[PDB]
Amino acid sequence: AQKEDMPPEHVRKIIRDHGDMTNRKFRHDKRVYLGALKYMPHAVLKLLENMPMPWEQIRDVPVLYHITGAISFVNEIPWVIEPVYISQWGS
Amino acid sequence: SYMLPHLHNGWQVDQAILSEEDRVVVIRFGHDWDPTCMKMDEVLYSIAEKVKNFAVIYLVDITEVPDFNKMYELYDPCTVMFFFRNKHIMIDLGTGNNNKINWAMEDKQEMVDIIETVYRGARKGRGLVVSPKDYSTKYRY
Amino acid sequence: WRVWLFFMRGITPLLERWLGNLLARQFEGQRVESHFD
Amino acid sequence: KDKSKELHAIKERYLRKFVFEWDASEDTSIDYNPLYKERHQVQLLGRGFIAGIDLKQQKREQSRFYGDLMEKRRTLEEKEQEEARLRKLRKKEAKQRWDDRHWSQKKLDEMTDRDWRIFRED
Amino acid sequence: QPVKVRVSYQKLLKYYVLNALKHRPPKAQKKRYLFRSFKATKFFQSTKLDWVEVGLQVCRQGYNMLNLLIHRKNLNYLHLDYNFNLKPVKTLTTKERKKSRFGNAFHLCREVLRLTKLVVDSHVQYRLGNVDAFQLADGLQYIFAH
Amino acid sequence: KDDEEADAIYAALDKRMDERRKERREQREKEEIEKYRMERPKIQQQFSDLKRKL
RNA sequence: ACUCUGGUUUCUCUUCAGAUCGCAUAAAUCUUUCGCCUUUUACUAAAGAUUUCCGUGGAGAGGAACAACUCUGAGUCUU
RNA sequence: AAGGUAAGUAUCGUUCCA
Repeated sequence: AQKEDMPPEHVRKIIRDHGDMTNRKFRHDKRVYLGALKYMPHAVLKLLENMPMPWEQIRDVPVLYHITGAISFVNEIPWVIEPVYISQWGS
Repeated sequence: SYMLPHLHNGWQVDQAILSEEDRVVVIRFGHDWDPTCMKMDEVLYSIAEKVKNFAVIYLVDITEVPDFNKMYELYDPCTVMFFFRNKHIMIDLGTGNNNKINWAMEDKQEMVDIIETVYRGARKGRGLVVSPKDYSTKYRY
Repeated sequence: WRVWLFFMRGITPLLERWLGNLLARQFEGQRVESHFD
Repeated sequence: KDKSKELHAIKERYLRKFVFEWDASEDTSIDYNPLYKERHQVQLLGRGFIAGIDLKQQKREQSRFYGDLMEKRRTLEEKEQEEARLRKLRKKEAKQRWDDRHWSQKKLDEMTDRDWRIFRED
Repeated sequence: QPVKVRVSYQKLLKYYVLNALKHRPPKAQKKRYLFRSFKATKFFQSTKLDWVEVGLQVCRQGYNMLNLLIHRKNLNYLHLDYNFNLKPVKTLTTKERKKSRFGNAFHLCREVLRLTKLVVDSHVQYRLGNVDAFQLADGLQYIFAH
Repeated sequence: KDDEEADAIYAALDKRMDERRKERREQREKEEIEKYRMERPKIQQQFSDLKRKL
């Protein structure tokens, strides 16, 4: 057993369904939805830490998302060669 | 604290509110082991005999009676609620909250002051009485 | 840009605790002279 | 005025509101003596420059003392490459000065899409 | 240089020296990563995604969280817009005004969500051709400096 | 019973997250109060012998 | 110049962390000292002592991928 | 963010829920 990356469009079919509480897919399964919301501010960090870079047009990142689209963490740490980073900011 | 009568389940406190018509029921919700609750559960001791004519004091442990936490907002460590003829007597303090005394005080005269004011305003038939002292500060200086 | 991220790592557990207390099934919420008497 | 200030300093030694801008009373660079009021900036052999400041602005702002020192010591046999490298630099940044030009003196054919956006933004 | 940047130099050095002096060795731990436990949990999935998509996703998620916190006691006279500004739908009677009040923690969460929403919307503006890369960088610097 | 399982999963996850320094912080406080219990003992065992003599 | 030699990468679990864990640096709580001092919630700005948070190093264990292309020390190191 | 709820008596609408 191992963890594999679901197709990128799968999370999009959850967000559209999870636009509001009105959707009838999730009315009684609330103990699993809102429970993850306590970790929401943490997520706000993980993307501002991995925020796309001025020379980077598209910043593809690994994303760890809840099965109900309640949260979407940026499951990465922006490790950068620091001399390269300083040279790039010099340019 | 331990000297005052205690209520064990939800029915008992409702009965104690209902089993009286001519006094005021002063209920100290909280935990008698709390440093805050034990600070004023001795003030309520020192005046229980004095206010026997127009006040009866019952103690309630919210853990023992987890039936009024949500409805009356029992989440401050200590709470005091006044009831008259099965009617919660709102009292206007200096603090924003006007339904309870959620802090433990120190002077045995001021609590009798508040209880007698509540009784006086409840005989008239009010629902909100006004305390003599203002608790928007602590008068410390 | 980095400063607000250090602020973020500072405030992350505070909010992760306050929200947990708020968004839960069960909610929870001059003392020395009262101590030794 | 330095004397009175330094004597006064000797006498000193031996005897709600959400404001974001700091106060000018936290400034510490105030000095009563010249040797610390006006510190000799490091010329750094003339070949070293402060990071943030632009390079050629420092070069023209520089005291030129090492420039005249080099003019004194340099011999003719090794001045040809100095002149050649200097003129080649002047030419290669002249490339940038002319190719990358403001639209005020760039004709329509010279003007490019980036210059078109510059003009439209203006 | 003028006084308003000299004092800036001393105030930067003050915090630098304070951090250097108040530094302590990190405490020994057991290395319990957080997202790794999430990957272990059956409730989460991994996926490669564009960052701007992640920002537009997290903005909606936080907006939904804050609307749930607002409609936690079913008080319909407080409304959260998509810029994370909490406004009344009608002029507040005093009883309802006091009845609908949130502690400093909720306001702090809303404002940090507004900050991340501002950043994400600036990046979206960059991706939609509304602003230039230079404009995007200047706007990001203005956000993080104001 | 899925709600209870989800709540237990999240509680177990949080409890796992506090194991970063739980075993060390609790041991430190255990050793720390025992240094305080020397100068400032407990009242009940201050009255231990008299209670026994009762 | 003959030999045996034999992997690195990746994802986890479990602990130990001396060291700038980190050539970076936040927040909270408590106890003192000021400032303010009008009550909480914010503070004030230094000290000390804690905790959580974002990270890290090492060791071991378990899988997966290059597990089998190699490769390294040893050697008698054979015209 | 607060320390700024007057307490009430009426019919009417709605909705969950028993």
